[PDB]
Amino acid sequence: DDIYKTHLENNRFGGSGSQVDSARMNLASSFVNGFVNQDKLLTDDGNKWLYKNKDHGMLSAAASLGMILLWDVDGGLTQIDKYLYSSEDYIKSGALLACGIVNSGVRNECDPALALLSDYVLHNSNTMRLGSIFGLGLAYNREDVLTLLLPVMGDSKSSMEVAGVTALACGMIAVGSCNGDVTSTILQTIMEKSETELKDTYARWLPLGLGLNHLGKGEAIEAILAALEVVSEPFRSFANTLVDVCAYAGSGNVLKVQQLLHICSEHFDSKEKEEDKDKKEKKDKDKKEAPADMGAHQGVAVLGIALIAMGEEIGAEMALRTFGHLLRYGEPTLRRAVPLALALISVSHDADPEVSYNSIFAARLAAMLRQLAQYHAKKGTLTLCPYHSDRQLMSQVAVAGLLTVLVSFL
Amino acid sequence: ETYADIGGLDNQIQEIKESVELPLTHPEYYEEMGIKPPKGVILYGPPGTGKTLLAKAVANQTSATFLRVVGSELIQKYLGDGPKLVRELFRVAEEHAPSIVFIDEIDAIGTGEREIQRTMLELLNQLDGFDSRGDVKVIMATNRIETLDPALIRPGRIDRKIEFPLPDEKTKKRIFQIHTSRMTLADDVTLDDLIMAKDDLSGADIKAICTEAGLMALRERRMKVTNEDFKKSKENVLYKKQEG
Amino acid sequence: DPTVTMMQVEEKPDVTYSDVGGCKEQIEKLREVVETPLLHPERFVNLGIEPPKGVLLFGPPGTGKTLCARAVANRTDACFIRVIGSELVQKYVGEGARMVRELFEMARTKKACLIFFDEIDADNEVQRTMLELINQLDGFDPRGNIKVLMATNRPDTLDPALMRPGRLDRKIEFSLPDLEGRTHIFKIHARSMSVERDIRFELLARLCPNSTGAEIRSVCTEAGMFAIRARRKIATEKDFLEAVNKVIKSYAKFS
Repeated sequence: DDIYKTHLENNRFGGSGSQVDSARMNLASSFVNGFVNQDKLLTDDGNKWLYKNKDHGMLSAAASLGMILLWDVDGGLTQIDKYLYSSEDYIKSGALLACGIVNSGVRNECDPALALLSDYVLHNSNTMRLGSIFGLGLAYNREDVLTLLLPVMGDSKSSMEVAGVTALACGMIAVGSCNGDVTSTILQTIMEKSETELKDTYARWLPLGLGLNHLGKGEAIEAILAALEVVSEPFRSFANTLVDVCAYAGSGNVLKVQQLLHICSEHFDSKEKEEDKDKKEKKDKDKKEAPADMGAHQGVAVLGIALIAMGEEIGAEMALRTFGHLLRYGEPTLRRAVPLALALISVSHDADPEVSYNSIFAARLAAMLRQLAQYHAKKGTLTLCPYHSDRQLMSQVAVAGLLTVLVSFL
Repeated sequence: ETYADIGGLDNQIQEIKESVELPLTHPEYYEEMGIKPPKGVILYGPPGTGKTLLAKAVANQTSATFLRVVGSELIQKYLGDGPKLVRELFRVAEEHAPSIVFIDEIDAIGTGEREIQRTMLELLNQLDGFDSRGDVKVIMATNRIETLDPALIRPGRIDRKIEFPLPDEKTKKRIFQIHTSRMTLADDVTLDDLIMAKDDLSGADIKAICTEAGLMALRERRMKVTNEDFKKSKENVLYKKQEG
Repeated sequence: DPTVTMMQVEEKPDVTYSDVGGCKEQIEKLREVVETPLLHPERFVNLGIEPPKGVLLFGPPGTGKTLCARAVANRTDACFIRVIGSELVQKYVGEGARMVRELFEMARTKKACLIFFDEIDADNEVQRTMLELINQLDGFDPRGNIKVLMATNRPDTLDPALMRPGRLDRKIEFSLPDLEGRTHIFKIHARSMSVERDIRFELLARLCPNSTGAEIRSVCTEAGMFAIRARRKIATEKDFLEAVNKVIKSYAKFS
């Protein structure tokens, strides 16, 4: 049905695949390539395209062949088998990630990767644990993988993405539970979370999976228990306000609106970002009240709060009206954050804002992300989790290996 | 009031449709030719009044930025600043490229007076594209095609010109059919004497008597159109333009 | 910098010499004055007194805006400066002297650049521009050997009856339409959008007798407008033949 009724042109692969350079626009070309699944020319345009890329570019480009092949379950083995058990660790780890992305019900690639699992310091099965635990988490209260995930959370590797895809893996596995659970999973990751107050990025992405497990509304007592035990120094208090973010999927609770306005003037410059960012999730249905006066404030990230609060809707004239002002900014965080929502909110008026980006720019992140918007132009938790976890992109390029595997993009 | 609502001139409206909807829209048959005559069509009409001409220019209002510079009224009611207002409209039209510049009721030479010639010659110089290219289209409309001087013809029309036929109660029949497509009224209302009541009129004062026919008919708290209240309200329009 | 300064510089080489047809004698008489004096400066100084100044091009429009284009294309890659006649007669008079002196100053910056005045056919506000225009072109202050040529439609004869016997000479006509001359203008219109070469150019050139350059320019212009109107891929006369005979006959009625 997709191949027959549609006929895409090759000038996007040739052009958008031709003006790429600096090893980052080439990452944008691995994004355009990976999110293409008709034509499979740029997919098989010679070799060395993955070798010229970087390590995290070898992860994203190794997973690109998996992202282009979410079909044809019979041929997936004979297509991904080329990069399996190769000489490079990132090629085989991104190849197991590819095997986790191509399908979600085969579950036959678990044993060759999840079987050994014995590294304990650095060995390859940690990145293969990223691709296999993350890809299997996308494929999936099953204990046949959580019992193996207990030494994963108990290991606490210096690599952030280990507990990243582990907390997000068990979180996406635990969404939709009957009134949630306060078992030794979130209790274990909370005790081991507060065990070492180092590398606060753990204290940022662990509340992601925590809030994912907090699903199960119906006045559950998980918010009160977390409000009793979790209240501590403002890191686990930021975890607490993250539980407040994921705990308000939506009801008649205007106390959260007067409390939102009361706590909106807090000195902490992150609970405003997340707690005020919850506006796009709480009132996501009644879009008549979603536009507010957040743009008139003076906060350093409130324009980002409204900019992300725009979302991925049909993109009416009011939304594009907000993108007309949010598009012109001086900091690379807002100029890098505006094309994602600008192109996600509009899927002869689509490429014109991109021409406006050409008028503004003509750095590396703005060009790679503006090409990401060049191809992005054309209540389920699976469509609410990836960007809420993506709200921490203002860090090292290590996250860019997880930036291209967002499953919410249809 | 869309391009497909009116009848009797579907070819004349698909000519301006297919003519001014050519740039920036439907690019598979626009970039292969490589002509781009950035001059636009020129409309006119003996009835004029902006109703028929607006009904022809409404084709651009489907999907485009709304921008219409109707007549040179703001040029003559303001101080003699000259063409700088047209330069501001042309630079905001440059910042609003996906638009179509429409001009209705051209009353420059039809109605100080010596400045109209220099702002019209400079208007011709800036309209021809002295320092511009095919960014925005320009559609000129007025009450008479003969009001345009021969200066505004050769460098002011290089794209296409049209001819508007006499109303012959078919444009009036379709306009009255549109005005009766939403309201509830039987065939008891004579059409000929009301579309030709004073001397001739396509849509303007029949839209006026439709407005004061819905309001005046609403005064009686009945949605039906009485055979004496419609003409009783028509006597005001017939008497107004004839007494003074 | 005003718009006349940024637009005054000529670029994008337009119609070339390939349109040599019909009036070949006068186009040579005006080609040997724009090409030869600048390309061969030594044997014209050693040849005698001075090289030819220029000619005059009045009368019927015909193939206007194509011969000056030919003079722009056949340039020696040192582009010259041209002036349009619409800038002379404008509002707020008095700036014409500053303009005619600043373009001569730019000619001094461009090592005695050639100055051309197009469409001179566009009352003291005019008398100062023509008397000072003679006092600048016929004056030896900027230069007396760069370029003098007035290609226009109407001469607007105010004082040529006594200002013609002098530095300006060679009273000739502009051009004239012939039967076999239009095929060259069609051959340079082949440089436009790809037209199927199966259609012979003489077949299209022999069905429009006594057609000036503007009429065939309206053939290849209105044929292009009605070609892009037809929403097609290639241009073939079997589709816009009604546009051709309509544009030559409906315009041949009055012109």
